[PDB]
Amino acid sequence: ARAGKVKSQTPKVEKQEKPKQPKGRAYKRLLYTRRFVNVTLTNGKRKMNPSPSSQ
Amino acid sequence: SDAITIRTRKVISNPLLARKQFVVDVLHPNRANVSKDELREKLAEAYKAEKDAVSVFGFRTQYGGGKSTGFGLVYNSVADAKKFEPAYRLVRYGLAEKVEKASRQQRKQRKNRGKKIFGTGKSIAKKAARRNAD
Amino acid sequence: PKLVEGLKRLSKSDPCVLTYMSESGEHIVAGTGELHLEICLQDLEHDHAGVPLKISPPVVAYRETVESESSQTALSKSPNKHNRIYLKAEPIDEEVSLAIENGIINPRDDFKARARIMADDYGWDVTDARKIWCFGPDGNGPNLVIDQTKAVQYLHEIKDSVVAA
Amino acid sequence: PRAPRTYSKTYSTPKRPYESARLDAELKLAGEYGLKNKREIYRISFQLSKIRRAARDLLTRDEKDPKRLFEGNALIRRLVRIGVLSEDKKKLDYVLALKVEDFLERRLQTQVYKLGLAKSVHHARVLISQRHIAVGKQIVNIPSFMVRLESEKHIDFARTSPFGGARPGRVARKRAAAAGGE
Amino acid sequence: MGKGKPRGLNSARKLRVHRRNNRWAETTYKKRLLGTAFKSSPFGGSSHAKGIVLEKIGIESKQPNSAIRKCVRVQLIKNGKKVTAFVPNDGCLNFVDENDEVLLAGFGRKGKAKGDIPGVRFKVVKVSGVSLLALWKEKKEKPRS
RNA sequence: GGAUAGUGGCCUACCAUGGUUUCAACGGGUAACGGGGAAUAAGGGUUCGAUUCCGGAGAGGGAGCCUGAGAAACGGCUACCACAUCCAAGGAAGGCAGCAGGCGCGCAAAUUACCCAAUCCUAAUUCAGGGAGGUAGUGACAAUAAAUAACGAUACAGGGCCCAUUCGGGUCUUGUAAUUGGAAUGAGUACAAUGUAAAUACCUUAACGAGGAACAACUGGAGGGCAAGUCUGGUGCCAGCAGCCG
Ligand SMILES: *CC[C@@H](C(N)=O)[N+](C)(C)C
Ligand SMILES: [Mg+2]
Ligand SMILES: [Mg+2]
Ligand SMILES: [Mg+2]
Ligand SMILES: [Mg+2]
Ligand SMILES: [Mg+2]
Ligand SMILES: [Mg+2]
Ligand SMILES: [Mg+2]
Ligand SMILES: [Mg+2]
Ligand SMILES: [Mg+2]
Ligand SMILES: [Mg+2]
Ligand SMILES: [Mg+2]
Ligand SMILES: [Mg+2]
Ligand SMILES: [Mg+2]
Ligand SMILES: [Mg+2]
Ligand SMILES: [Mg+2]
Ligand SMILES: [Mg+2]
Ligand SMILES: [Mg+2]
Ligand SMILES: [Mg+2]
Ligand SMILES: [Mg+2]
Ligand SMILES: [Mg+2]
Ligand SMILES: [Mg+2]
Repeated sequence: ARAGKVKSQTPKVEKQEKPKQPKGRAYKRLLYTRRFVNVTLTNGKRKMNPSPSSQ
Repeated sequence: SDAITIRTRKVISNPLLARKQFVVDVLHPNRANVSKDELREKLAEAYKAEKDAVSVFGFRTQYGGGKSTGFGLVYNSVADAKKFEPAYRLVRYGLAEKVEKASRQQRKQRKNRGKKIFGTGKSIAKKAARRNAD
Repeated sequence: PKLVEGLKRLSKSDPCVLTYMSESGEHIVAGTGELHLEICLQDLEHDHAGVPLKISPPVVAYRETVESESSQTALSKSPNKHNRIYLKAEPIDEEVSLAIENGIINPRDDFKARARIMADDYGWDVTDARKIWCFGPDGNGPNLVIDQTKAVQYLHEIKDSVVAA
Repeated sequence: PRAPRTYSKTYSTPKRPYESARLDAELKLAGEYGLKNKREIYRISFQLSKIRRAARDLLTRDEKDPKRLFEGNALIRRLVRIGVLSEDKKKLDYVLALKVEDFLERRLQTQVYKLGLAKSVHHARVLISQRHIAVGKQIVNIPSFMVRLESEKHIDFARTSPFGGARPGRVARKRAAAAGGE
Repeated sequence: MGKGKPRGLNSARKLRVHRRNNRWAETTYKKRLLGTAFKSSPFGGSSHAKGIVLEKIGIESKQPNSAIRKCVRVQLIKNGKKVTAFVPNDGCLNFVDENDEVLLAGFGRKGKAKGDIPGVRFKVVKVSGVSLLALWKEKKEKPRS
């Protein structure tokens, strides 16, 4: 088509039943801990969204 | 248990209004709310006023129950309390009666329908009865 | 704009009137008899629209067809240098078109399953039935394009700009 | 037409949005002192910056002459009562260096945590919002209340509600009825 | 050097007349002082403009990129002027349809072309009282025909 | 001199030829009512001010006037234009830029609600009235304050480690599990009394009111500018995104 072809032509994957990420302060409590408290592993430099280790 | 610990701040005695006007600081230790009929009993015994002459308003408790800060008047007499106080306060207590009257817009419609005519309405009614044949 | 909004303001006045749009891009006003519609179009030009209505009676339509399969023989050339294309035309039976109208056969249907229905039930070569892309014009409607032939390397890019053309 | 009740967009955003180290540094603050928003931080930063702005506009003039001396002192008086500024430092030029971290540690948020009661910080914010905690004999459910240093000692659990021990915690009325049934 | 401009304690006028009459080469100030916004600029110097979709156009874009952009010639209601509005997102001129009231917006650039769409200065927002993004994402549905 | 309450080229007679101007007269424009102020915010500034106060104007236009201390009034009148009502065709009545409402315009803006109890105002006036004014409704214009769980235990992992013949107790502290368990909470309803002109709502509570299915956070973004995907399926110069780069 020549009018929104891609929007139709994709297989719609359905919203998975994944648990509620908490709102307000408890959300901050994650982000505080997922940077400052827990401290992620670093080979050279820090990284906030990792990759599965591959090319 | 609670005891409705009433207090009576800022007693400004007033011969011009024939009353002691004041704030009513009040308490609820474990009770919730004081209520007004219960207050005027407690103001009657305290000031030797009787429920009739006591008139209290405002209040609105602080927060966490705790406290309530009224605005209690105690008149010199019941007849004195009747002729000074605005009518709505006399309705609250059950002293005076609620004034049964027509709606505001109906009063204005009745004002203007009355403004539209001139003189007495007996003249226009007799003319209206004569127009039934016409 | 003053018409359109008035036209909507008429359609709600009278229970009958339907103010739809023709498929050739023309406003239309329905009217139970013909008196009624002269009343509506008197009321619409005043009152509702408040604008002089330039009137005509319809458009309407029409669809062409292809009737007889020529199997022959016109060939392309676009501009120079270029390639070429080719030609033929059918028509496919009205049983097929009816399904494309109805929405039993779709543009967003399974390539293999739709093609097996086409070949068995409706008279087709199953390979050619897979090799159709479009149901023009554009997403829906009973016009088709099919890819026969073998060989030629980079057909897949132009195949889509054939479909689009 | 009584009068326009004035207000302020009090608490005001920084002049870039994505200074990475600020985005972390603000998280650090909202994690340490348990703040639901960036707002809660900027609130303090501005509220503070207003003071700073005075201090600068007083220190421009000679301390010895009047306003400098009076408004400055009153500005200090205000801070020492609110308890941000130390009793070591009452010298106006020290007000200039007050910082956001010192302001937050003075809130009712924190002075719950610093007096025990809660354990684990956030719990206080939850206790405060959940109508326990009375600074005077008066409940406070604003976490960001600013404690008066003088009143710090008076922070206790409320006369009403649990923890003070008037009524235990609203699943007792379930299980006292359930245990009575058995 | 004296540095061009006068420096007298009583100059002022030869500053204040000079800065009136240089400003005029500041394109911000010129549009404000001459009402190009009002006298031109299809929208009447206004955020937006409702305008009836006269036709769904496909506009072949400028170079580097290559795509037909799927736009709409409009007829702005108030002025009676005709403009060309872009229609954002996959298809969605499908959602626009034909002879609809279409609310427009500036594209962003204070007039001017947004990127590669040559001669289109506007985005559709509301088609006959919705919002294209609400249609495109399908959180909201169109009010039938 | 005339007029005006009065000063005056305010008007009239007769006389003189002045008056302003590149220190912008005059003219034009203004999507100009002036000021207070507003936003921005080192300093200097720019832009905005229809809009809660103070002036000024206007009551469809433009005139003219009655009464009156005060009107060139328009919730007074006379007229003409412009617009329109009501008719028994002879003639009548009009002026929301008060409030509410509707059309129209437009990107663009509320209920023909309840009240004088406040605030004040007016009169022959304690006693009447007041869409001035207040009271709600609608209200993501703005602005202020902040819920979207918390504490356990058991069950599987991280951290300190009495000692590291290999273990490991785990004596001490943290994170994960549709485990599970006790303890609250206004979001709501509702006698009451508050509140209130009467009500609502707020603050206060008799009585009920949480267990993941509930009593559910969206918006935008995820190459750079600029915070953060080389995840899984499609897509395949298209369709699209993209302020700019792309
Ligand atoms: C771009 C040149 C041209 C040619 N090779 O002749 N075309 C292939 C026809 C486009
Ligand atoms: Mg309580
Ligand atoms: Mg080229
Ligand atoms: Mg004279
Ligand atoms: Mg003007
Ligand atoms: Mg101005
Ligand atoms: Mg003004
Ligand atoms: Mg204007
Ligand atoms: Mg005024
Ligand atoms: Mg008008
Ligand atoms: Mg007049
Ligand atoms: Mg008037
Ligand atoms: Mg009027
Ligand atoms: Mg009006
Ligand atoms: Mg609005
Ligand atoms: Mg009003
Ligand atoms: Mg509302
Ligand atoms: Mg609540
Ligand atoms: Mg998202
Ligand atoms: Mg993405
Ligand atoms: Mg980055
Ligand atoms: Mg995007």
